[PDB]
Amino acid sequence: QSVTQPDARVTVSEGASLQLRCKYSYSATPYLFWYVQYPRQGPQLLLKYYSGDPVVQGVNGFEAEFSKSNSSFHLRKASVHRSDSAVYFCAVSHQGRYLTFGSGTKVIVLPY
Amino acid sequence: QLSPFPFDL
Amino acid sequence: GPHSMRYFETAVSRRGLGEPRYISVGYVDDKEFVRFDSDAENPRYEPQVPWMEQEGPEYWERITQVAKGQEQWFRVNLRTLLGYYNQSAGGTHTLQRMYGCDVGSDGRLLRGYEQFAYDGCDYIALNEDLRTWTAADMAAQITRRKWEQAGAAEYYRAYLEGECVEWLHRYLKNG
Amino acid sequence: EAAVTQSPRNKVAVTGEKVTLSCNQTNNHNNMYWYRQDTGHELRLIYYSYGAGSTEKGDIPDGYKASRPSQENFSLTLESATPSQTSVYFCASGGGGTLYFGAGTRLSVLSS
Repeated sequence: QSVTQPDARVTVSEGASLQLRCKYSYSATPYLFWYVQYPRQGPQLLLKYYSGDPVVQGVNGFEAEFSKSNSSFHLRKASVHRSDSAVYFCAVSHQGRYLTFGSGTKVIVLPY
Repeated sequence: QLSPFPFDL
Repeated sequence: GPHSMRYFETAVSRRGLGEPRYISVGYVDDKEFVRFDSDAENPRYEPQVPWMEQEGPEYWERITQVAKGQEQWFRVNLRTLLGYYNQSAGGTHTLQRMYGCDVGSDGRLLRGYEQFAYDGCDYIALNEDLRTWTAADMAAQITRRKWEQAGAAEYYRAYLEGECVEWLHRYLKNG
Repeated sequence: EAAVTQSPRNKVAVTGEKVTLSCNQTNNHNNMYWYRQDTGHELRLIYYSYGAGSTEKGDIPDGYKASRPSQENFSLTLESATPSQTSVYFCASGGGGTLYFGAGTRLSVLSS
């Protein structure tokens, strides 16, 4: 499968740091994206990586790091809020013609 | 391998 | 030593005579090695030199699928250019795309290309910096703004700097 | 991004019914997509379009038909609704690279 999200669910305390793992097996040029889906909503773009600085910034204090050597595009939020609770999807472009999504990670934020 | 699909003009 | 790989894709519209004729030709150094023509019986990428026989059927399959997509890109974008240039849908028009990579003696990228031409005139080209664009006229300026906002440069640069170079050496090793 | 709108937002269909899902985008994007999501997790591609007149079978096109009469409208037809076609359906548009999703169409099938 083109992209793999090794964890189906993750739990973190409010104000703690979040890492969401993503791995890709896509052999061609990897165009990578993280999407956030809030309950009863459509997936919204967080950030993307095409080329250049392997560390890219998204909306809402999200950042992700591209690593060719580890074939990963791990996601980070330094300090999570109650409202970050949602499902997160890693995606890889299929030869630029459309996106192939990962299975998705559900994030549960435990309030104080 | 070829270039990916181009952007919209 | 230095080397190059280039692809040239052209589409010519056939006003009320069917869909555009789409041709694509690849060049290694300056010799044709691969070709696709939509006008064929079974349109698919075809080895133009005997050393390209080395690639398995997956290669050809996958590479043929790209062409089908490109054909579609060309029909749509031909119609949008009629828009920008305010022309009638009854005349023949041509849209060309050329891209590829030159490598230096150390095997690494010398120059990347990604550029387009309309009716034999320049339309838009990626500069040598692989970050900025040169627009030939008013209409291409529309494309330039869009592409500047959407990170088009970084997208083509990713291919040109990596895969393009790697496949070039792949083909050279076959040769 | 909020320029993609789907119709209807919520449907309960009856088995055997012909159901048409409609998508409008004012992003001036050439590429439009129909995905479906069953599990609240993976999004699978059904049909997509490269522009007006273009129609392309995705990974799971069976039982579906699509129409792109113009650049802004991309419709998905279920010829004869089956219970397995029960899902959250998401339209998307793109001018290259990233994709922008609609809010979603919740489709329920009643066997009466």
